[PDB]
Amino acid sequence: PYAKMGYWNPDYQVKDTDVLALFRVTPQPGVDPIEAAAAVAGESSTATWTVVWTDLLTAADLYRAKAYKVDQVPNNPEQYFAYIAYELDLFEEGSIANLTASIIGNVFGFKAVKALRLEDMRLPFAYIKTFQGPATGVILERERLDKFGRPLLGCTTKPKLGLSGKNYGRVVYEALKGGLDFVKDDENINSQPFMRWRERYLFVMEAVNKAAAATGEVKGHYLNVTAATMEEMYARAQLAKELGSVIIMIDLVIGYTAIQTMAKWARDNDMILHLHRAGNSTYSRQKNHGMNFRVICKWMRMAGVDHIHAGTVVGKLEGDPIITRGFYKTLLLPKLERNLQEGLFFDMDWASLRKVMPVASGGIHAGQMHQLIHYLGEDVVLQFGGGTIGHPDGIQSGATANRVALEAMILARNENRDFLTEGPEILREAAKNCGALRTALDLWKDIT
Amino acid sequence: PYAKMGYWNPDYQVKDTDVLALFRVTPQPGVDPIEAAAAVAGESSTATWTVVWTDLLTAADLYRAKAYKVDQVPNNPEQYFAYIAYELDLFEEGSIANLTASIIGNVFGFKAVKALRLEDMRLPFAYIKTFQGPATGVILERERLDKFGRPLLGCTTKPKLGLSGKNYGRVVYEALKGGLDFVKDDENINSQPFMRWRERYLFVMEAVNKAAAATGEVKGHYLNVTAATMEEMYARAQLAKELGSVIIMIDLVIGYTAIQTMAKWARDNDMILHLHRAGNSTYSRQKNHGMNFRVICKWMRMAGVDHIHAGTVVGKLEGDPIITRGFYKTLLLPKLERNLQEGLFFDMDWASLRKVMPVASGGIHAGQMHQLIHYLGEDVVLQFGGGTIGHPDGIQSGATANRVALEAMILARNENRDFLTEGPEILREAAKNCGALRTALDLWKDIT
Amino acid sequence: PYAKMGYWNPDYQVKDTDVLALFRVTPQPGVDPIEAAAAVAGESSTATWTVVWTDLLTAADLYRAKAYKVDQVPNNPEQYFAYIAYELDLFEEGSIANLTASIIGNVFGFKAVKALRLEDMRLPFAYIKTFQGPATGVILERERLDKFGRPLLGCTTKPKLGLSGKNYGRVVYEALKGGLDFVKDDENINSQPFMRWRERYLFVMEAVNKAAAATGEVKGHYLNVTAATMEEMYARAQLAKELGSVIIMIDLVIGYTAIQTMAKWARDNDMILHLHRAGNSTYSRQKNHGMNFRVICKWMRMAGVDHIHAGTVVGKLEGDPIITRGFYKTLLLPKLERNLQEGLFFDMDWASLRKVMPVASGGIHAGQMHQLIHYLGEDVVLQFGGGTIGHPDGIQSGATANRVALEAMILARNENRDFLTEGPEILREAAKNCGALRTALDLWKDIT
Amino acid sequence: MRITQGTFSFLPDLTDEQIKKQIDYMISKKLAIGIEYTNDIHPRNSFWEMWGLPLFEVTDPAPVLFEINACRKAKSNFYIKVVGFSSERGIESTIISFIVNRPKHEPGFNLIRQEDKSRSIKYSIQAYETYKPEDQRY
Amino acid sequence: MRITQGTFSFLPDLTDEQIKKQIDYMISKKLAIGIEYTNDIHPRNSFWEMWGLPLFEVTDPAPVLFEINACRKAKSNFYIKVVGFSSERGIESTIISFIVNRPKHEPGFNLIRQEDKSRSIKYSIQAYETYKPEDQRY
Amino acid sequence: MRITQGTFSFLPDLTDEQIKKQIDYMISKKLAIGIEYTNDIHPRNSFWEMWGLPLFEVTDPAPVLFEINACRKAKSNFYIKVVGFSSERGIESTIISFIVNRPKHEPGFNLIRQEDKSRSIKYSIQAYETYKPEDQRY
Ligand SMILES: [Cl-]
Ligand SMILES: [Mg+2]
Ligand SMILES: [Mg+2]
Ligand SMILES: [Mg+2]
Repeated sequence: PYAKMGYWNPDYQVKDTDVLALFRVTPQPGVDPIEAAAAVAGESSTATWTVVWTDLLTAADLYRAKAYKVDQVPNNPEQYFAYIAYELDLFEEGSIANLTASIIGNVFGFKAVKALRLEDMRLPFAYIKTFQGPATGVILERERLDKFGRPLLGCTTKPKLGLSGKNYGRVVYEALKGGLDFVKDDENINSQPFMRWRERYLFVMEAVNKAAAATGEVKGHYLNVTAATMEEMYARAQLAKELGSVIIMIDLVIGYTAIQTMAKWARDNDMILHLHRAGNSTYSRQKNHGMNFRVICKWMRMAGVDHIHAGTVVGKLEGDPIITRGFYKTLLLPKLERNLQEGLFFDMDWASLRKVMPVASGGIHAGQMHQLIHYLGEDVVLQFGGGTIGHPDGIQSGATANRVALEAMILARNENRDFLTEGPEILREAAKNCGALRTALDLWKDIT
Repeated sequence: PYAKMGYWNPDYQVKDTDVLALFRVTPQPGVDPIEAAAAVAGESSTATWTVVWTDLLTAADLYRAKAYKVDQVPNNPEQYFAYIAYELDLFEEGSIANLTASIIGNVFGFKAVKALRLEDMRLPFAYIKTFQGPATGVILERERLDKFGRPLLGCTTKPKLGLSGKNYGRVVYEALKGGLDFVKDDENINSQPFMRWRERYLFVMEAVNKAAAATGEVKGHYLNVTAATMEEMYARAQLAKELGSVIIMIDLVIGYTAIQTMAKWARDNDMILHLHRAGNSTYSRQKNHGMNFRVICKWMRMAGVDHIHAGTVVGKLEGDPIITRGFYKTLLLPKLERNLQEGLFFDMDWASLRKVMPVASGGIHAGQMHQLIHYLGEDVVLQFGGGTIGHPDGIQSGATANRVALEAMILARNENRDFLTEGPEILREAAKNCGALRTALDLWKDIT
Repeated sequence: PYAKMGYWNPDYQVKDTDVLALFRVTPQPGVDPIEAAAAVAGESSTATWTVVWTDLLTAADLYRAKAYKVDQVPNNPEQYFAYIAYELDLFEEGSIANLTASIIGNVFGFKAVKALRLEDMRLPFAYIKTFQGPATGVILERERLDKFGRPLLGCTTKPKLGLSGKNYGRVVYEALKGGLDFVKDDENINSQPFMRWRERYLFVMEAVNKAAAATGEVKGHYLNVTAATMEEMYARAQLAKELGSVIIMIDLVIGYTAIQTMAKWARDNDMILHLHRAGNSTYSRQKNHGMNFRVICKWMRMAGVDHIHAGTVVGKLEGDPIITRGFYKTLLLPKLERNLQEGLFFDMDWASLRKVMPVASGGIHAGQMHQLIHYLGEDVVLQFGGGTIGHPDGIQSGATANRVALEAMILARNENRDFLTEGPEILREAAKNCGALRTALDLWKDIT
Repeated sequence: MRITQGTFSFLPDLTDEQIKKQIDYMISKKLAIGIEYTNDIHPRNSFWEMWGLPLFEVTDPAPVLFEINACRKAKSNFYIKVVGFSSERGIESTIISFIVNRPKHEPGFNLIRQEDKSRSIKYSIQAYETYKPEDQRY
Repeated sequence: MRITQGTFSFLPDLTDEQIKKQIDYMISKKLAIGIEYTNDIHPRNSFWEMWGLPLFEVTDPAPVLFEINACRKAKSNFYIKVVGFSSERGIESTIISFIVNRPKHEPGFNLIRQEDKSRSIKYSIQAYETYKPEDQRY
Repeated sequence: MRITQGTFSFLPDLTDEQIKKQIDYMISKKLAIGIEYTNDIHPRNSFWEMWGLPLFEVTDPAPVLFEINACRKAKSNFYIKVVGFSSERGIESTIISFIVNRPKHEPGFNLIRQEDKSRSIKYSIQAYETYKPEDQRY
């Protein structure tokens, strides 16, 4: 009996210091939603099933998670929303590993619970205040680049793999010079038989400096420092630093501790830290298990990365615009307001942690710029793939078309032009002065 | 006009994240208490007196301290209590220097304000949670010493200065063996022409180990690591560590940054860290300027020392028992409750920071043990001077008398005996079995 | 009986190696001034009250402080000046913590003494010679800046807090370019949620170098390296060094050991070290307890800072000009001569320690320049607040007006013009050629 | 080459009507509006010269536009930009910055390669017109 | 020598009436009450043997006293102590611990000095009865 | 731009009567009086050329003034300054230094930004006239 052990408490009063979680729970067939709630709480707080005297040597209640509210999922008879509260003193300050171990680890109950997905978390102010937050953050990043009031523009090198250092640097130089703010290594390109990492870094920095001198802009290429061990990641990060790179990247697969280690390094060394997280992985379209992406956004903003891919709404990524909007808020706002349609179940104060920059990547193209601006706002990196490299006129051309479409769209937005509705005509006025954009717009009208 | 600039705000609503200070203010003759309040706020928040446009590039109100309440001091027509609120974002996390610089630095206003004394502070939960708190703390310290349910007993070596290393170690061994839990270096004994620090540390550790072997107790001597530079303090702390000392000391004159540096070292190296603060210095009996001792207790508990001299009530230290009781609460309790007679002006949650051990030192002697227990509780180190070294029967004897009086008093307290009233008879029953205590009790009846 | 223990010695002959202190003592009502003297000596030298045989194992007299002279305070029936002598061998060489612990720590006597304030100290030649003295000093500082024969000019950034790194650097560049020699961080600005320290340092160095290139002068900004721990202060000091800053600052709240640690670092690394000490803090207008500022000047000159705020005479700081003059002498002269009106009670040889630069800060403005020069001399940094930033014509303009007034005043002084008397007309001749100065002079004639 | 610092430097130079609508945007965003100029167009030249103070609490584009044109008359062969500063808590920074005057011709940058340890190079860019004194540029 | 571990080891050995009043104290403090014993009296021997579990929620001293005496009968030449554990948040630890049986005679400790770098010494104390097996001690 | 090295460089260029009164000051301070010149006006150019030796024990401004004017005739397009050296124990250094000739026109300095580790920059300033040989400057 889990409701009997105290784990269920309809009357519990939530404190400003509690850590709160919201699970989407699927009770094993013929088990009470209330028993299921209790089971999830009763196991992410204690692993006991007998007469255990040693509890009596501690303030035992303090360490028990409290299932305190259960609503039925709207449009889903046999799924429930369970709200669980955890005392702040259970958690190591500053530690994502400890937070995740504690919350999504010991949430067992294989007899009352069939499915479990963690949907959201209320991280209390005093807990959040124990984390660094973004190494750089949106405001500092923009003051470092001197780039204001418009999304940033990037793309990944094409092909992701195979180019020698010199041919890889060629693509990076072409794309930056033609208008991109950033080019990036693929998450897969680390150090391999067909190209080791040091020559990539050296040829890239020549491309980046050549592009700055060709344009009179700060330019950047995300050098991927991902590696198997912390020492190896550091040697890679240290070359980036030494050669004067404005930015590096890491893959989320390195894991939470290496992430926090890097985030402190990036803060200590003035480096923008971009975090790659695969937009469509095996762990994606689950309505049923695991954890919703917005909890990742929370944890990564706390850990202190500067960029994370957050989704786009249009293009090959087909997501609910309103749920996506909820990801952006989590990353960007100083306070989050409960809003069920965005999937935010808690109000939350961000305790003045810096802002993370959303990245939008997918089948996105220049002809969608009105939708991208309208759905994603000005604080976003828009990442285009074969949409730059494969412009029939060259990489520089492809970068130019994307940059002109971006700028013409923000111009229209700032003029209070109804750019969502007049989007195509805005682009077509811009293309009048821009052959590369005209070429791109035609290129992408067999789509529709 | 300071009330005009916004610095005065009778309506301000205090937030759970605000840092709050309570000053005792003496308005310069013929200046409004409200103008005086405002002046103190208006200068510990900004130093401006003209048309400064650059404020408009910031969220200026956020950075302004708000004088929000002024009461008149009871029993003092021309002194006022001013409550000032400061936004949490003004303060560096974890930094005492920053806290003190910000609060008791720029509180100017030489035209509205004649005198100013900082009386208390409400450190908000989320701020406190950014500090380490005691390196060891009362509970861990007692589990390290295996000593429970009674005050601890120490004294400073006599004479403070002059003994060679070997004769200094003699006193330390005698006193520990005879019953003290601790002996200590004087705040003045660091490293000098008449004795350098390394031989003191080496002879002391022989005395301490000899005493443990003579008694079957954990024994300790506070090695003073105080020194002119951080490197020098570390070399001293490192020898203490190397030789297996259970405890070291530092003087509060080393300053806040060296204190926090040491507190982190003590936490990282399993060392009890005793902090000496002179009970009666030139900066003492001020009803009028500076800062009340209880604010020091707050800041030092946050910085993370393990012991601080907090006052006694009786003996040569003549203090208000109720104000002293307020110092002990600050050091020891998990939450403080406003209580005007104790001089606590704010409720305050200690955010589970560990507890600091009060030290009582002064003209205190064995014949006062009922008053000491009654006023100071069981969590305290009682430090006796010439009350041990100068027992006509030897140091061991003097230590024994003090230890037996202590233990007989706690025994009586635990028996629910009215020990405050029956104190002298309790001691005299104990002395019946203890010649050294009998000798001490007579020794101290010409006093009264 | 304290006069009985030897602590009182009307006949003691002061040796050239003694450390001498002068306390202003207020005997508890109906206690002999001579007993009070003795009490202060008898406790800042030993803490004993019984038959202590262990004194006889030492040359006990050597370790006893000697109250050797008591005068009655002029204009104050119940206050006395007590002169106390301490043997040099009691003190650790080179250590401020030890000096202060020994002198203003154990000066108890709560039964003979009601109030105690330390007024002055005679540090003997051989003791002083064990300290480094200023890291740089006035002469070297001026040869580094190539700036001779005039005060230096600085101000603190306005507003103290809130500007992003880039907007903060804007103010620093404007002010330096317009004529200031220095701009400075506020004592409160260290590293905080609204701005972390690394971006401040980087944007500042761009401003400083831009200003040097705009003016053909060495320019400097005081980067505040204050922090909670010694490691953190070092990382901050090391960036300043790395980026080529001519100067850093520390707050006096970091404490004596971190100060000496920094002073050695500044000497080893060619950095001017400015020390901030709040001109009007809670610990200010005490005629009665604590310690007079001039003892701080002595200790800080010994520790080895390069600048300390010493007071102004005019403006919002209302001090006795003659006491202030005594602070400047302490900081600047190779030998101090007893002079009761300046509050110097001892002759003192500075043993060729380098000179500290006084800083004058307060409500001071350009229309007072004749008084500032006349009272404060040429070796001083004059720091103006809203007197530069809030010039109705811009920061550069405000800096220019202050610089021209300064230079025109020194010109007049060097011409032997009776500049104290002809001050306003001198400024008004200078303003004839200087619109910004004309604007400033009008701006500041509603004052008077 | 065209320097592409600025929010709209991939668009043609803005007309006065376009500039006007950008002021309106800034006004509706409640920004301080500053005008800055320079003839050292280095991307890391963070502090352009200020043409007056920024304007605060403005409600009509006219006076901003008037100063822009007076700056253009005084500094016709300088880069001139308009900057909009936000004082919203947690931004407190520029949120738009765009070019409203360019020199007739931009010769661009020299790239300097100082050879360092192994294969590494320390890079500098130096705007060609900065090889001359300010009053001889552009 | 007398081992002075324990809250009241500078007092004479407690009578049963005194022991009773100490249980009453513990009860009124709401402590768990344990009985532990050992014949390795090293000061760093943190884990004495448990005589049963600690007693929780007790309301009368009788049953505690009864086990103390049964431990004394079974382990008469052991040290035996009584320990009172608090579960109050932020304490959660022993708050009293006192001796209720000592061996007839305590021979004490050997002190071992292993000479190390320069003048430093690494110290050990070894209780003399621990030079023998447990069933031959005291 | 005006170079503002010198005690009085925010004032207009000194007349000969003003210069005379500054010599009188120096004389009354018992200073050695030197005349130095340069056409590399870098702020870290510590060693200007000496025009003769410094004058010691001087009692009348005339001969100082005469050399100042002869330096001005020989080096009219150089910066020239006057320096007063103190030999007072614990000073033993310049205590005043002021400009008495400037070139007709000052073109100022180039600022060089060499990009280094992370965001740091190593800075140099180079006086524009030093891009040429000395006999072609100003
Ligand atoms: Cl180099
Ligand atoms: Mg991506
Ligand atoms: Mg003490
Ligand atoms: Mg200052």
